[PDB]
Amino acid sequence: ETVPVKLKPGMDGPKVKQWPLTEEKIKALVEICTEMEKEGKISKIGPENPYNTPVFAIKKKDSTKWRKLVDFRELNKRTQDFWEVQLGIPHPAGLKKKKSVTVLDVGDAYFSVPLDEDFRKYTAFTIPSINNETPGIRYQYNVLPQGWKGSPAIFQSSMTKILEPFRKQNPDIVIYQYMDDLYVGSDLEIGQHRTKIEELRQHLLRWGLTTMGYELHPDKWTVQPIVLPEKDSWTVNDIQKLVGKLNWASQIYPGIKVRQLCKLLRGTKALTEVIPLTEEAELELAENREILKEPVHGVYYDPSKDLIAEIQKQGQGQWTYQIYQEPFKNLKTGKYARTNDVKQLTEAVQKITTESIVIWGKTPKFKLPIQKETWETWWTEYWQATWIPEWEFVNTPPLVKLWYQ
Amino acid sequence: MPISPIETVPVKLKPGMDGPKVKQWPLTEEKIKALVEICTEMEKEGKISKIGPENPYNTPVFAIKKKDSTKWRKLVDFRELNKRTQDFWEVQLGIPHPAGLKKKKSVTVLDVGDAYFSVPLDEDFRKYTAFTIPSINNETPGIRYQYNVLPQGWKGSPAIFQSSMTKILEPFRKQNPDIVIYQYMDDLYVGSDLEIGQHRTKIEELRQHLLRWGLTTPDKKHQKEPPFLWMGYELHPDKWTVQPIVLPEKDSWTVNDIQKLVGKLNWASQIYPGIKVRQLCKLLRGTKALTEVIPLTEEAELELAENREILKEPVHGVYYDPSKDLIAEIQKQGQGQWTYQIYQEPFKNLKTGKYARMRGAHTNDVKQLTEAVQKITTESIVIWGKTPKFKLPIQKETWETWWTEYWQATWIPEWEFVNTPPLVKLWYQLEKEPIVGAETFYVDGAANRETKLGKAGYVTNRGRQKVVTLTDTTNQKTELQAIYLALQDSGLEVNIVTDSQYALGIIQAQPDQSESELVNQIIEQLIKKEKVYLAWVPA
Ligand SMILES: CC1=NC(=O)C(F)=C[C@H]1Cn1cnc(C(F)(F)C(F)F)c(Oc2cc(C(F)F)cc(C#N)c2C)c1=O
Repeated sequence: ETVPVKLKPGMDGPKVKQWPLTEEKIKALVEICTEMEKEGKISKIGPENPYNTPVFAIKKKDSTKWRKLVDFRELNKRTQDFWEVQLGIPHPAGLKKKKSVTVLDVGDAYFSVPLDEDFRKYTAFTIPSINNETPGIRYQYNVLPQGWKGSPAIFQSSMTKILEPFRKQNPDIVIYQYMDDLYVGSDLEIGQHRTKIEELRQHLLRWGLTTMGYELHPDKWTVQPIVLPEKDSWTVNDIQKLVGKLNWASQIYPGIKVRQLCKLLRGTKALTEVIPLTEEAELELAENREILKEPVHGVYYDPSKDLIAEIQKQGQGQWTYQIYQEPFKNLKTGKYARTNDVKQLTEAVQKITTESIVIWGKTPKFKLPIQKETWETWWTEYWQATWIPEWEFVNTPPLVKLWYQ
Repeated sequence: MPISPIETVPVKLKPGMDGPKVKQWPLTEEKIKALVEICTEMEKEGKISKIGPENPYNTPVFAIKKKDSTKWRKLVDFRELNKRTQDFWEVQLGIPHPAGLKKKKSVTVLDVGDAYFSVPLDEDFRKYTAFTIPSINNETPGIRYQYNVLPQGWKGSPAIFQSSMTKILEPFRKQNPDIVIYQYMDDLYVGSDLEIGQHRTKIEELRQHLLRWGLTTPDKKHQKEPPFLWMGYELHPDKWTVQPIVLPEKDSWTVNDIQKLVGKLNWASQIYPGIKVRQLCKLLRGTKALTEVIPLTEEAELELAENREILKEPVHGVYYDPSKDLIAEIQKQGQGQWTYQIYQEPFKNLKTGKYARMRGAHTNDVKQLTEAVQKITTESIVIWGKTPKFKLPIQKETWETWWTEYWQATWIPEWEFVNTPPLVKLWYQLEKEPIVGAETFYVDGAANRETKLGKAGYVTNRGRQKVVTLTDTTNQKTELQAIYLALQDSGLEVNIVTDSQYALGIIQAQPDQSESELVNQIIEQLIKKEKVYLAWVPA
């Protein structure tokens, strides 16, 4: 029996255009879809289905084989009441406190559960054709699809039964389901932790579930503080940059002072001129460093608001990032380090989304410092995650990069 | 004549909507007579069927007979039914491009006869297509009909016809994977690499398979021969071109004449290299009426004359060879104009094209070149399913200096430098550190929002100062004026401190082109300097 799914009132199903694909990705998808159709997982559809969701082909996490990725971002936004209010999966606060967190792909579990007949039409997708030789190949889902947030929401009851003996035997292990993955955290020694993962894989293997470094280590996640340089000689220019960077942090951190340092900039002096540091300025500098190395007082995650992630290209394969709900009220800051700009940016996006899932159980909306078309053409060539976050394109403000440098 | 025995596509109305109930307006006797004759013939052919009085739906009918002709045509106004009919999926994602066609030994055109009338309509939906032929002066009940096939002008016909052809071709495609069949509207373009005799054997077998499903196609004597005139193109056995282009010679050009000329030049630009439309497009800027005469500027006259020389002799493109790479080359033509050619064997182009600089932007040639590469990459994946190898007029060192210093993630797929001037370069660079022995200008710009009057100025470490008044200005323009002042009054080496993130952001991206007269003046100054260092301080 199927769980009846309803759309949010006033909104219709997704009607998103299919992005052009290379010949090797089209052939990969045709082969995967031919096989899924034989297995009854999907069915060819008629023109009376006016819905569409984009489809892509990516390289797997564990192998060189092609895998189908459906971008259900619109269908997910349009079904939010079902997967978040009606069948919401609660997020554990202990997951980010674990020594090791292992991510296991469990998307193959959903192909067993059939999808409600009246909802299937909303899962429509099209395999495009080179030079528009033929009209695309149109299909819809007969079972819970990978990428749709309603799939873990409906499978939740079955996942609880599959995991019950493992959780009873290991009460200190935290298991969290997010979309197609299980997040498994423990405080065990790395060898005992890996042994418990291999044990959990055997439990999933009994139900047909044959399943970034190896593990994530959230207890070692330490914020990228606002860096104030340690100098022997201080020019007028260095003081100006420090005042600008402290003026920025004073709007976020309660207690930032700049009066004594700001006084040193009296006049219209040459940028290269050396200025000696006073006792009051040196004390103020050390008190600011102490505040910057601690979390932001007064900033809390509001579950009713979206998370935002901003990224800045710093040069030499270094990228900085911040996550917040209200501009510049930073919930987390970090850095990503390394082949090419687009590849590095996708890797950083996936790393930040994964941390966001561990900490808050949700993906942030990204502000990407790239041209919309460049990103739209190449992001798929390097993507390895089975989820896709929301993103928009920004023109990185001057000095925003400078303050987080 | 035949109506396909294919399974019908279930059709629905929009949620909460009933079928149309539009009153039939009384018609003249002449029109009623023509409609009765047309409808009797269609009813005999199975296309429409008489209905009882139980059906409450109605759609208006009309009859039109041209002055030159003795032929009457039936016109049904499906506007109301189309408004109430469900949405359908898009027919095609794009249109085939001739450059994406391969070199097949034989190619055949099979146009389906009476396409919509050869496909049945969902039985449960037929009732919504009800129409009435009114009696003389609407005195007595009219003659009522409903469609049994896809009606002309109804919303679902193009999608339902296409899906019916796809379903029908499915088994023939599985059992003949090496035969090419392009689907386009009511046509099938069939190609193969078999010898002339066995190709006709496959064509007859295809025509016969189609016939088994109610679709009639032209026989060997009635099928078209090359060159095929398709959608503004000419397709020949080993080359393709655009249909003849006639550039008119007029004493006075109107907005309408210029718009038609730009359309024709844009269409020719997909195979004629070097076509330009910037100056002609500039003439179309304004609120000018269609018949308003626009005098040609000297620049538009020069551009038109250069286009005429490009089109004086025919130019053709070649077909695609899937076993060879695609090469794309781009050239800068000046004033934000870019031209490109795509070939596999030099220099036999499959197609050409152009790219134009974005309007109202502070930009440079490196950015424009990156945008043109992106546009070409997208177009190539659609036509051929793969990205071309690029030959660009930019040094690897110039690109490396740009991408490693730019705040935005940027990338160009596999490319090689080609020395085809004008080459792409950055015309100035800003210093990374404050200059020693150079004067530091602390610039400031402000504008009163109430009066729109502003002041632009500076104070230096050397005691120099200046203040200038500006009328009908903004904070942004006074901040740029303040920077320009410092550039004008300083020597070859200068340090500039500003509180304008806006101005800093524009200059840090090394623009050489701008819509703004003020940004262009800042550029001329920046280029002539030896060392410029720009720093920012909070207000
Ligand atoms: C190799 C060719 N031989 C010819 O005789 C000739 F005139 C043209 C070509 C190019 N060509 C190569 N391949 C196809 C095909 F669609 F792929 C299929 F027939 F094989 C063509 O068929 C088209 C393709 C298109 C359009 F889809 F591009 C329009 C028309 C028309 N009219 C035709 C005939 C086609 O024209």
